[PDB]
Amino acid sequence: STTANKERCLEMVAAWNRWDVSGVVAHWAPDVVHYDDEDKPVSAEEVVRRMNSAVEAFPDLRLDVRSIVGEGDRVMLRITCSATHQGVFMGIAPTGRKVRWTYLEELRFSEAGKVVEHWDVFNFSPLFR
Amino acid sequence: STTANKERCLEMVAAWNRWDVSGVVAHWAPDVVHYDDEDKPVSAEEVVRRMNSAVEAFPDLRLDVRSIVGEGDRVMLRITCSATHQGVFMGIAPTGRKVRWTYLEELRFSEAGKVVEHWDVFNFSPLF
Ligand SMILES: COC(=O)[C@@H]1c2cc3c(c(O)c2[C@@H](O[C@@H]2O[C@@H](C)[C@H](O)[C@@](C)(O)[C@H]2OC)C[C@]1(C)O)C(=O)c1c(O)ccc(O)c1C3=O
Repeated sequence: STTANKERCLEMVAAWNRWDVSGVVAHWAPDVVHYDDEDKPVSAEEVVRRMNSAVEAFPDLRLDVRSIVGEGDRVMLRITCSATHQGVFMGIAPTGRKVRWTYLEELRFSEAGKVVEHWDVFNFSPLFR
Repeated sequence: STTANKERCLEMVAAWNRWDVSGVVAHWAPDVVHYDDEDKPVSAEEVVRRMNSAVEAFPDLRLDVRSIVGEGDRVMLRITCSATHQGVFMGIAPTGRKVRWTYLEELRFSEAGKVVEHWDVFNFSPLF
């Protein structure tokens, strides 16, 4: 089941790598809660919007899972994303340049294998250095 | 093995929470490698310098472990740090304000229970 949860996460990475946000969302429970950097909930709709913007802005993006660990109902992954910055993202004008950042994704799964809680830690300084 | 590794991580957290860098370093293997944000190794000496700078900078810091997961020889923690900016930091002079940041800490352990590889992801955005 931790094994099953890890596979689901890899499925979500694969969905990202073919630029299919809908493929990521499909793993969400209907009552999923996403948390921002201050630990405030963010609506699933705003989450989908940020994700859609990333795929538009970083249309060649590639995610490499550097590490993944599962225990109980939890999975954590450290991921590196590489892309070229082609579109506007979170107000930042494209530079046309290669960018690369590393982050954590933490996912909590229900007994049925759907994502019920979701956290991230991003170091986005390559975008605003 | 995962249980013992997680317990070691929490001892390292408790060392930080009493502002004792030595207590953290005590868990390292003799040939530990620490990777920076660009995955470049950082020398022991420089890592310890950064750790000391942080305690000088934020001498009232508190680490709150939000989540900890172990499997095999690795452990990941999602940690929230709260402090007051009382010392110079990464060149920024003190402001005296309450600050807060979140980070991932990932540690890989030897069979003997020492840290052999270590990564972080810091979100310093709130702090900046
Ligand atoms: C490829 O993009 C990213 O690098 C970001 C990112 C990545 C993921 C997920 C993300 O939401 C995001 C994104 O993160 C959101 O948008 C950023 C602007 C916010 O600062 C954010 C980090 O708080 C987050 O908003 C909820 C952005 C980016 C660049 O697309 C994600 O939700 C996710 C998931 O729900 C389940 C499995 C996953 O592997 C992910 C993600 O990898």
